[PDB]
Amino acid sequence: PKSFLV
Amino acid sequence: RKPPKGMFLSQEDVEAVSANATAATTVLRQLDMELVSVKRQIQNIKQTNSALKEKLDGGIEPYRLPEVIQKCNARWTTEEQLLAVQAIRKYGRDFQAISDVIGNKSVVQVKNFFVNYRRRFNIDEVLQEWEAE
Amino acid sequence: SGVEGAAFQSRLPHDRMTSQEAACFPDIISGPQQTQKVFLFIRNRTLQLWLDNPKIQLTFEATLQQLEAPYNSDTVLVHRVHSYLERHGLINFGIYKRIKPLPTKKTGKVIIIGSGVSGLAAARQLQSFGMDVTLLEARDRVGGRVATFRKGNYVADLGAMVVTGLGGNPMAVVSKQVNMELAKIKQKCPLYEANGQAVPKEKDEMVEQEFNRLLEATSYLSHQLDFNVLNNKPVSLGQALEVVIQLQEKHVKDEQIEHWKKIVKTQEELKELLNKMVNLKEKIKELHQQYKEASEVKPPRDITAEFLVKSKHRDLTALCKEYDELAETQGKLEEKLQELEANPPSDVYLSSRDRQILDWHFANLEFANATPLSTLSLKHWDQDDDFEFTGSHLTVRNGYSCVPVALAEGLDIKLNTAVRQVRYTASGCEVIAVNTRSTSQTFIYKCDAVLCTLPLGVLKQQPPAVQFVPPLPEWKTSAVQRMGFGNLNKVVLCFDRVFWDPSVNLFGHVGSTTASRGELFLFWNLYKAPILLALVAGEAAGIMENISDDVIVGRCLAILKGIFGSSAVPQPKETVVSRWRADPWARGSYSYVAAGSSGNDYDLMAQPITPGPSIPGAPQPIPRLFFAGEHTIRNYPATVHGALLSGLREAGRIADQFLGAMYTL
Ligand SMILES: Cc1cc2nc3c(=O)[nH]c(=O)nc-3n(C[C@H](O)[C@H](O)[C@H](O)COP(=O)(O)OP(=O)(O)OC[C@H]3O[C@@H](n4cnc5c(N)ncnc54)[C@H](O)[C@@H]3O)c2cc1C
Repeated sequence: PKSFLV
Repeated sequence: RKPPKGMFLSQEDVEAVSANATAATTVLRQLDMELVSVKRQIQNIKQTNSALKEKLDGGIEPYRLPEVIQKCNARWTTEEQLLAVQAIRKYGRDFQAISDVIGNKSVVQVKNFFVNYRRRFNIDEVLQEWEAE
Repeated sequence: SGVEGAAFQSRLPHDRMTSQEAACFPDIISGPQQTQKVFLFIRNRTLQLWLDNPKIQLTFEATLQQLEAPYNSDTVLVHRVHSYLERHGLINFGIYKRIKPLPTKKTGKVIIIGSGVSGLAAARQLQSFGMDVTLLEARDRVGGRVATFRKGNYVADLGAMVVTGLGGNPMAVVSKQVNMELAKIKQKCPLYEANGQAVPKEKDEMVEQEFNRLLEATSYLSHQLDFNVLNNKPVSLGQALEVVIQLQEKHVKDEQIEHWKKIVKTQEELKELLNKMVNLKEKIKELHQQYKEASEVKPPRDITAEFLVKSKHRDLTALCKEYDELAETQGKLEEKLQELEANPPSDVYLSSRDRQILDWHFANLEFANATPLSTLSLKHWDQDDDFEFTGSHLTVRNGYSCVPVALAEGLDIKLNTAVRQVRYTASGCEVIAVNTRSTSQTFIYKCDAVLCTLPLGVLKQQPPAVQFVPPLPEWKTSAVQRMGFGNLNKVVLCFDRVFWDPSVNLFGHVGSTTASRGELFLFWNLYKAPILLALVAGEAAGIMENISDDVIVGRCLAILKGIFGSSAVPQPKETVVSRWRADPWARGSYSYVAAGSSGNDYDLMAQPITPGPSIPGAPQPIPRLFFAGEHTIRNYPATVHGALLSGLREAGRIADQFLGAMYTL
């Protein structure tokens, strides 16, 4: 989801 | 409430770019050709103006007349009166022009003249003949 | 923090009763405000106590022991509260020292399909509640989508890797219970184009900023403009981004058009003035001649001849006045054109070089959601955003597997046991599984309830890999097809010497085309040993699975050579390549909100199945088939903690069902 964005 | 800064998305524009399968590149081409059209139109009028500038070269320098600086006088010489009658015939009510022709009379003195000699120089007739042209 | 901070850490509003709490304590929430605040305190305090020491069980006695008046005056309220929290895995979950040794004899038999984190979590819970629990795992190991490569001193997670912040994370509790070596991730990620040259901070910051602004734009499209259906189909994030970019290119052009159009108005205004000026110079040319000729008539002259000289003198200076007032105008307009042509609007929206770096930022998003952006739901792709944890993201330095393995301790786990068919009836369930090694060797399992933690990819298989008898109801199977199950792959590269920046945790690689933006776009340096970890994301992930390891390792070195030097990159001693979509016990990486789905589908997935009656006309049966797993938790999908919580959830529901809710009264 959104939270995995680097 | 409203789009981010430097981001442009109007309701109308969204519908326009999504209207069909290739409405996207269609709209982007019409503007691409619109740009090309307007860009060459610039150089055309840039060329036209370039030639009109070459004709204006030299300015109006060999056509200027030196400054005639002369002090204003109160008395109307017989010479000056006649110049006036002719100036009325050629300029009508333009008191400024008449004042320039004579050279030593003020704009109001010209207006004064108009009433003083009104009878003696038939200025009524002179003025109605100016309008006839 | 303190009492209130514990509520936050447990994902609960400190000053308000939840819907679940309203269900179990309807007497309190409907009652007077004073009672509610006492309830809330008792709840919050009990949580605090458990959290401050999560390595030992917190009993009702220990809880009552540490309460004040008037909070310890009502012992039935405290007991109801404690029992509620214990039942729903808010307290005494994970791995803890048990004060009162496990109940003498068990009650009820539950089969759990899969020993992933969700499975294991629920298993521990039910066993804690005194139930007969047996997990069935197709793999020869626990953890499932939590997989850790180990060889010598090399440790690298092929599955779950990141703990997404401890602020409200149940994994915060687990990390205290298990020896997890949690190391923070350093934000900075230097990019490198296809050639191997680093992107300068000029471009870098510009493109990234534009990327974030493009996202906000798609959000604006979705909510404010309601751009969500296009030709009957649901609009994806991919579509939305294209549309936004196009409109931004349209604006760049619109700007230029009305800028040059602004020039032609001034340029054409000058054209008209130059004509007036030329035509006046023509009259001045002629008038000077006339005045000259009039002055050649040498005196003495009569008055009309004198008047001619004067007249032509006046008429000339008047026309010379005009021309100078027009040369005045010309001068202003002439520099006004130098003004506009000095500063043009933007040439382009983004260059080829720009658009490539932007593709990397898209690829990063395609990694995060484990799917091409053309599949994500525009409206909902980010629905789980509000429930995101606080704190900086960490990595398990000693390998994430340490967690499932630790959870698996003291549990009856049948490894190498592939469930083939699930049978559920009013009177009970039977689960038919085979041995993975000799697939003709068959097992039958009888149980009161089946907990199904099969991955969504598995549940999606056509033809079905697991058969449900009777078939799962239409509403469930629709939810399975609607939901998105994504893919994301990892390439493990083990070296003998660190040839990269040791202070840099991660660096990107920019692909040549949009088509291959995800292909090896990011590298991880996280572990003690010299290991680099390469990500395959987006559209690239699915295609790279049909390519052999050597070629993949090839492209990996090729890129790494380009950044660090064609000699400074040695041969990798050990290499591993994940294939999650190919993996039969996964069929992909984790879920995503696909276009045409919503967060609601995740609730549908969690809803249990209740069989029809045996004898027709017999009473409405108990629910038999339950669902946990990463794809069942609306507010925490596609994660470990999500699974972990989904487990705890179902356990609580199943225990309520078969052991009875003693705390609701
Ligand atoms: C590459 C990758 C990276 C990830 N990184 C992160 C991260 O950084 N942070 C994070 O929070 N989450 C991450 N995740 C997600 C996380 O790993 C999962 O969401 C979570 O582990 C899923 O747990 P689960 O129990 O729901 O499913 P699973 O772990 O898949 O458990 C289901 C189990 O059922 C078994 N099974 C399947 N079919 C059968 C059958 N027929 N019979 C018996 N058993 C069967 C499987 O082998 C498996 O063990 C990542 C996932 C992937 C793929």
